[PDB]
Amino acid sequence: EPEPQMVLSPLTSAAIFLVVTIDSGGEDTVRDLLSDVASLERAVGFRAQPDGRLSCVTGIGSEAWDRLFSGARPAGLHPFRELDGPVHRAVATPGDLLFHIRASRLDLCFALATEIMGRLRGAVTPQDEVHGFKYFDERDMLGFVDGTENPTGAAARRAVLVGAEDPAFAGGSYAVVQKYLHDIDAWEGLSVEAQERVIGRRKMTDVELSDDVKPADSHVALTSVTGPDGSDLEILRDNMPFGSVGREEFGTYFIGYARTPEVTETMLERMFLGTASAPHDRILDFSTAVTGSLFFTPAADFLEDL
Amino acid sequence: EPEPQMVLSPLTSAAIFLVVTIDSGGEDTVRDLLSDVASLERAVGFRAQPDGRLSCVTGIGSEAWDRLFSGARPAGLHPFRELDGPVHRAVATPGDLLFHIRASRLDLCFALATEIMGRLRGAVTPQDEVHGFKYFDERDMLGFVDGTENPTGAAARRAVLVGAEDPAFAGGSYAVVQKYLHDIDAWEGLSVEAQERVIGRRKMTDVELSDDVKPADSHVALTSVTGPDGSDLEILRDNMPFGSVGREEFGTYFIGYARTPEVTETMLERMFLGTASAPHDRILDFSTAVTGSLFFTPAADFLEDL
Amino acid sequence: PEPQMVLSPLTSAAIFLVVTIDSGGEDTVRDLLSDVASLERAVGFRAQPDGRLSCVTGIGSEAWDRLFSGARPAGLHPFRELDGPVHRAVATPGDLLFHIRASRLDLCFALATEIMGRLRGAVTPQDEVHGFKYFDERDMLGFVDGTENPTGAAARRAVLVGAEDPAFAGGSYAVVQKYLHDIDAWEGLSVEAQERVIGRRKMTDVELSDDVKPADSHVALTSVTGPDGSDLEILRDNMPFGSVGREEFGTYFIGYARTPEVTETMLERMFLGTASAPHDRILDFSTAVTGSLFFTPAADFLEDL
Amino acid sequence: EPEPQMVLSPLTSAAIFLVVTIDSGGEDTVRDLLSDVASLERAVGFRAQPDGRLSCVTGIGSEAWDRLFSGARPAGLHPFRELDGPVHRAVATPGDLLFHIRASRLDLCFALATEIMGRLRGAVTPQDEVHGFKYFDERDMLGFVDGTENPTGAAARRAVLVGAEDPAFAGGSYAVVQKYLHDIDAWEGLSVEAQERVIGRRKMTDVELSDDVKPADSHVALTSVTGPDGSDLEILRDNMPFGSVGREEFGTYFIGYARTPEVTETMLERMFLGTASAPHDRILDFSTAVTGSLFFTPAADFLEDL
Amino acid sequence: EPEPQMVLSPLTSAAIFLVVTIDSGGEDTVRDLLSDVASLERAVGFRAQPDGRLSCVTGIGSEAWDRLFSGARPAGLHPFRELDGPVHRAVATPGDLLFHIRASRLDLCFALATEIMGRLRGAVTPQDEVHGFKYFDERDMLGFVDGTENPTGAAARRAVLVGAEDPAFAGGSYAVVQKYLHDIDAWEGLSVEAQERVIGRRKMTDVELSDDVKPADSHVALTSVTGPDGSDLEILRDNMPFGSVGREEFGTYFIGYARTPEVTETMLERMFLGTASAPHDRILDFSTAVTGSLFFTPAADFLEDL
Amino acid sequence: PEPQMVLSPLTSAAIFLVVTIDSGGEDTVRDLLSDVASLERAVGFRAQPDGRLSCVTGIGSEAWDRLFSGARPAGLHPFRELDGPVHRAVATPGDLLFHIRASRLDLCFALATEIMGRLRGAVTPQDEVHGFKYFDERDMLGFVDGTENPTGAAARRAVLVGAEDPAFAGGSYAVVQKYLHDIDAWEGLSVEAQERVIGRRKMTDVELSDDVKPADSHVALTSVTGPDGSDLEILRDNMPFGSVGREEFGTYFIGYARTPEVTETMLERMFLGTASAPHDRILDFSTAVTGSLFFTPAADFLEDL
Ligand code: HEM
Ligand code: HEM
Ligand code: HEM
Ligand code: HEM
Repeated sequence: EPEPQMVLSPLTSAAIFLVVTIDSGGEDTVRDLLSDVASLERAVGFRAQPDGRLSCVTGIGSEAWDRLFSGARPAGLHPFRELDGPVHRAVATPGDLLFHIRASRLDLCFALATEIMGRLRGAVTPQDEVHGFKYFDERDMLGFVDGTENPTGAAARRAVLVGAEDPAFAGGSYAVVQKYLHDIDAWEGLSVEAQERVIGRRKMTDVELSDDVKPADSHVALTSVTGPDGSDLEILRDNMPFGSVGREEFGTYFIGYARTPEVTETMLERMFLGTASAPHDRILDFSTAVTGSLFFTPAADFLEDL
Repeated sequence: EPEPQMVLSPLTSAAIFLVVTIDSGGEDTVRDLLSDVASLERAVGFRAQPDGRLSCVTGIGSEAWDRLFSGARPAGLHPFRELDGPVHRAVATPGDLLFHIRASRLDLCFALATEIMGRLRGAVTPQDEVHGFKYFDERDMLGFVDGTENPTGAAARRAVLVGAEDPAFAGGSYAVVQKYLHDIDAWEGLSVEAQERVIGRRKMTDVELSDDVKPADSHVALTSVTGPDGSDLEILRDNMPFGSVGREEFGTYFIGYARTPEVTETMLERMFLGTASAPHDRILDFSTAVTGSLFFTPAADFLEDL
Repeated sequence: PEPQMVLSPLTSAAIFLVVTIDSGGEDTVRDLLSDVASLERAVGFRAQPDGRLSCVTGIGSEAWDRLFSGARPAGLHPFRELDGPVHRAVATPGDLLFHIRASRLDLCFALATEIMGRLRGAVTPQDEVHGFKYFDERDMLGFVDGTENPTGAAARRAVLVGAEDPAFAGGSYAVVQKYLHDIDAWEGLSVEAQERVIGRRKMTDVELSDDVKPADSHVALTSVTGPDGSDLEILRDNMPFGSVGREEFGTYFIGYARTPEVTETMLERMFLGTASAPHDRILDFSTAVTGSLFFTPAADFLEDL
Repeated sequence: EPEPQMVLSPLTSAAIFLVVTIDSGGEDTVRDLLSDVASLERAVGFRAQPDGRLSCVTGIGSEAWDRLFSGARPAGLHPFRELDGPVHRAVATPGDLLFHIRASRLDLCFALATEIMGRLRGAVTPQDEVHGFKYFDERDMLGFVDGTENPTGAAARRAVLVGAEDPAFAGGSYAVVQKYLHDIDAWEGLSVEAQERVIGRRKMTDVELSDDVKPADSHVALTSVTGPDGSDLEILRDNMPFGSVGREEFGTYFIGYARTPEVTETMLERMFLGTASAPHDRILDFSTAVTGSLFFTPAADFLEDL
Repeated sequence: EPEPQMVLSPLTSAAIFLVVTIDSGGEDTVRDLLSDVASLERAVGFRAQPDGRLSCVTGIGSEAWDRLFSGARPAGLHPFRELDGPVHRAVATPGDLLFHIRASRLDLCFALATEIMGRLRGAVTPQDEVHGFKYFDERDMLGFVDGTENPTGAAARRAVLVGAEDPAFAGGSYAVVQKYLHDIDAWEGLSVEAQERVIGRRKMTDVELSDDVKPADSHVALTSVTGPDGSDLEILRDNMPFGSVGREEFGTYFIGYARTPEVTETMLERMFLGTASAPHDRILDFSTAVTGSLFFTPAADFLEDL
Repeated sequence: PEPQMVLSPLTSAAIFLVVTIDSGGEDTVRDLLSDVASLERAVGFRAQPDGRLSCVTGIGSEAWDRLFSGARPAGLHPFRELDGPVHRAVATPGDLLFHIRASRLDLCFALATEIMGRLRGAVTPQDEVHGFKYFDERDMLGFVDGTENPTGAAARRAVLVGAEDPAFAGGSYAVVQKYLHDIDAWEGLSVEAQERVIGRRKMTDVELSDDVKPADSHVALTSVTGPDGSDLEILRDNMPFGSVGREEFGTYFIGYARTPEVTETMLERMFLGTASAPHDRILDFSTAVTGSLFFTPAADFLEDL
């Protein structure tokens, strides 16, 4: 039975997202770090038990996989595809390795990130680093509760973990990341009621708008997709706020896990390219994506054994 | 396995119990809310991750079931059976829907109860509303630790959840509720030692009395029942204190979950009607039941699917 | 002169008990008053350090005359009914107030049980409210409630009797009103409309600009300057309460001040209005169902009965 | 169907370790106690839900097994084997019953130990009693983080619980205990760098030394044992610090659980008897074992059915 | 303005009490350590801000005072006075220095005690070391809440601190310590009602018994003392439970602070020698004193100015 | 005179914001200064009782003259650059300092958002640092940091302006410097060598004895006596910060004192050395990249604008 990485674990109060590219000739140094990353997580994490809640999920991109490994490859692993809508675009930016580090305190995340980057220095080039923080009662920088409809329990396992469809990679998952910056000045000019129509839920109480008032181009309408079984396709989102007040940077770091990239991609196509009933997701009128990458997060034992 | 509601979840520090009857003509409104209640739970509950521990268990009575649904019925669902003992009576009182709401804080329970009732206004009449609170080290209003011998783990699952005996309803449970008021002035007139003999356990330390000293009419003796096989029949109790000091109202809200009502009903018969060895449970000389209702709590997917 | 715990902060749980003293019950009450500090310690010590149990005991004007034979606090009088053109602040019976707070309801309940156990047969209960914290210090209107309370030395100056009434130094005056809200009407307003009623932004609790704040907003009417241009302050320990089945959504108002004049001036502005404002808009969504005034003596006064 | 005792549970901030021998004629008293131990744990532990985390693991030694039970014995149950190295000795000391009591607070541990010993008064003689406490960020008295490489999850179940190889005792485990006292004066005369070389991990950060700096006589190198197939053999350690400053007693109470004693014994052999490259584990130059006992901890249901 | 040591601080969940005698020739080493104890406390304590709550109060006995210092001595500093009652005795045992160490966690107490004793090795001989722990809801080993009637605020300052009656030593205090062991077997043979009559308060609820039913040989009656001017004489008690279950040692470590030893001695005389209406305190029928020492705890600046 | 929260303890989160005031920005700034206590309460009240939000506002020497007429604080001047033979304490621009602390970053960030929202178009940001607690009060060098800060009466005497400048009593002076560390070089030292640089034991935080403590150790050089025979003390609220990808491992130094002369004396000793030490060894591993000096007025001074 393969052991997944901590892709099912809940939101925490602190996170570091690190994305790097592998320099020419850095492959061996990377493979050696990948075999040790669980050890490094325990080394730091055990110090803060029982309430540290440190974890690290490590992901590998498509191009990187092809450089690192001469054997089998996950069936759905491909580069993130840029989506160039009429107005808004989902950019594809470089990234070979993802480290999604979470804990109840930033120090633990920073200590682990330090140890990882110490072992990769000279073999990789940093592309992005974000230090995320919880904002009040699980809110995002738009002021809405963010994560409510994430799946839990068995539904989450079914939605997130690779299974018998790709048995060599059972227990893995697919992560899509996008860094979004928000136009807070424009957003704060809307009434609360107008903001609710953009999102599709009530702002203070987090209750969904009824079907007969929710606009077709609201975020919740466009990211609600019925599957063949009539169910509703699900992903697990671990989005975190970030920002810098002096630079007027108010951000949402989007990370979504799914058993196949097709689910996440379908949602992105609906948001950016629109539907018959909606030109594009109105959240994008206040949000700009500035990164976009796709990674496979293998089973823990995959990493330990290479 | 089907996904149960949160019937196996532990005691919390705050609860709201709401029992309502469905008005004539209110059935469609109720069905629509039933299909939404999990959504509403997540709407409020996600705000307080990770410590809020909000849950809501929804139950449906026997008469209401036939008004709401055609076709299949759970095998054990029937109206609560009034027990008229020589001295003490377990009354049957009206109740179509139960909402058992728990959290670590009363605000979450109140917020959810507000949303539920807002969606039911004009379609239901409230019958009972109790706001329960933890009392010191898991004590009840009689001053005894209350919940000790609840089953845990796999034993709890076997005792509480419908299984292969009624497969279309697997993952459901049966809840019996009774609101009890205590005669605290008479109770406080007993010595500690006399109270221990009523209950069957030591007051301060919660250790069970030895079998040579435990009276036949003690509460623990009468609610310990073996199956024909010789296993204990267990139920899961989530009893909470409640009260009002000005009205001299000191209560225990009894709620017990079981895989079939027959177990809870056997215990109630022993308590109210007695055995050859005991006329009745001595706890009832200090405890008056003022409500009594029976509900089936379906698996979560039953409610989601309408 | 050691005060009662009138300066202490909001807690997550509270019980408010108001009783009247039955004829013949005076001696029982005096014995309880002398023991209430003892009872508080008896329960509270169990939950060190984080129980934060306290009890503030208040005595009304009528009761004072029945219990005590000496001087009266200078500002003590029965709550004055205010009959506005539209809204009324009712005066309701109440001789003794127990304002019980802790971080957990069980401590409040255990202490109230002990107090009422000593008083049974001597007092009649008039009101009992079990208050609870609602999210991030919100009230049932969905606004943060308590923000502009004074702190530190400013609170002491605003709340405690001093040299103006030296026999009663260290006391305070408490005004209580139980309010029920019409939540259906309130939820019919847009958020921005609700902000104009209160005078602060709903989600972030930032005060509206002086040039945008309506004259009949709550914050505008309860902001009062004394003749010297200094702000008149009170200390509020309001708690939410309610019952969903009865559609009871409430604010239990309690405010402490050094003299009732300050609290009364605010009530007059709210219910009777000014030249600018007919009445406080908050009252279009809030009905007062009780109204009582109490003096909360220094702790030593009760101990020396 | 076999329910383990709580041998897989995590470290806690408080523990009591109690070892007793059974007096001639005390066998019936002990059997009666063993059948009630779970009941005593619930009696005390329920008082401190949800954060008390009280558990008790009960172990039975080789000689005691034969005096208490007739029938099958566990395959691996024998007396602790003394190891007489050239310099350092692993002593064998008496012990029939082990009670490993853990909680987040010492009071809960002490209250349960009181109830257990109250029932055993007259039937047993105490041999050892240690009250353990968490020291900073999971450090031992040598100043190093202690516990880091314990297995978790499925790997822990595989390393610790008896299975198909001894099916009558499935769900049990073997515990080895050793009380160590440290020579802190000698230890504190080593540089940090020298201490790191004794242990094989960085002191402050708990990061493992790489294979090339890691001495072959370091504690980590000697307790790293690979089985026939190239796989690590693992144990689960719940060691706790203890001490008395006035008597200069600074100790580590060692307790290690494993599915077979052979794993734990091999590690001990490497420590005390050494390898081709290492005469003995350098940790023992600063640590003296003053007790040594081996116990079988049965499945919970085994104890209940007495 | 003399700054006192932390003698007015509240009870904590953990404590270490250390009593040592000063070896002949150890005086200079002890003086140096006295001058550094505040420094050492800061060094350990700062690591656990804001919740560590570490403090250390240092006391010096009468005989030691005269070995360490020259000049004027505190007015009430004498050796503990043995009380030989008809039935029970308050023994006097050796002790030159007291370290009363408190914190919210034992590790902090132990770390500080290690540092202190490290500086004193070879200059002192340990006499007593007790590790105290909070027991449920501020209970003692007799099962009663213990500390309720301690003075607070200005009343505590007035009861505890030396003032103008001995102005050279203003800001100091006197500490009496006695280690008590209890006869729990005898105690548990009493009914709860009989135990209440021994103490003078209700067991479970901690409410004081009425004047009419409170016995005259009850503990609370005998330790309630008024002076000639009608004022209540008070002390501040920081008692902690301690024990060892195997040795059947169930203890109260008594420590009481007062501005003159005469108050504490008057209570001890009433307890051990009795009054007109009571032969002795009934609590002593279940409690034996095994140590007895008196210390002066100087103002902080006195120590620093060494 | 009520001080700002300059005596308050370290917290787990902090934001340090330094801005300069643009052409014509003075009126906007003055209006925000008069409101900053109000904004602090607006946000902070939401997180009672655990949030521990505070904001200390400082004003630089040049900005003082732009914003206010009348008296200046006696000790206010531009930060003095120190060009040592090897190491330099640089001066960089800064008109306003906001030192924001809480138990959680969200509270800091919310307050900083509201402040900057009011200052948009009036100020240019110079520096923004988000500090976090690192294990048991450690800095990025791995040492416990803050141990010897004064407390209680000693801290009030060391930090608050008094009768020496009575118009400004209750104020203080803050020096800030952002330091970046050469962690690769530092980690090249043994623990024992690092202890000799700092002057305390690394794991246990106990001070080295006078026998063993080097004269160019940090603790030696920053222990300064005044003629009074008195230790000169400052109150430090430094916080770690950093970025792993940029190899940025920092200490944000902020030190409060009743006069800048104390802090400047320690800076001189560190950067320029003494008869017995060329410079503080900590500077061989630490580079200052900002330096600014501010006066933090009493709270009532800001309120009164
Ligand atoms: C329906 C009952 C009430 C509700 C729901 C309510 C709610 C609020 C809210 C949300 C605020 C703004 C935040 C704050 O500073 O606390 C506020 C402010 C205030 N309220 Fe009320 N309040 C009520 C009744 C009263 C009454 C009866 C009085 C006085 C007799 C009063 C006096 C104040 C004062 C003095 C302020 C602070 C104004 C300032 O200086 O900005 N309130 N109240
Ligand atoms: C003086 C008594 C002991 C002390 C202070 C001690 C301390 C430590 C420390 C600090 C570590 C490194 C961190 C960790 O993974 O836990 C360690 C690892 C370990 N210890 Fe010990 N230990 C002691 C006795 C023992 C004994 C008696 C055994 C086995 C019989 C044992 C088995 C192990 C094992 C299996 C590991 C993990 C090694 C690895 O795979 O990396 N220890 N111990
Ligand atoms: C033998 C072990 C002792 C135990 C277990 C014990 C226990 C208690 C208990 C349960 C109380 C009532 C609650 C409270 O107010 O703290 C109490 C009160 C008190 N005890 Fe003791 N005590 C002991 C020894 C002493 C000694 C030796 C002294 C004095 C020399 C003392 C002085 C007091 C005082 C002054 C009170 C408060 C009485 C009042 O004013 O109500 N106790 N103690
Ligand atoms: C460069 C980054 C700095 C770091 C990492 C650092 C670190 C430390 C450390 C670890 C201590 C010992 C523990 C303590 O008492 O806090 C210390 C003490 C001290 N530091 Fe620094 N420090 C820095 C810069 C400064 C600066 C710039 C000043 C003054 C202008 C200063 C003044 C002090 C003082 C006054 C003490 C206390 C010395 C004593 O009385 O024992 N520090 N610092």
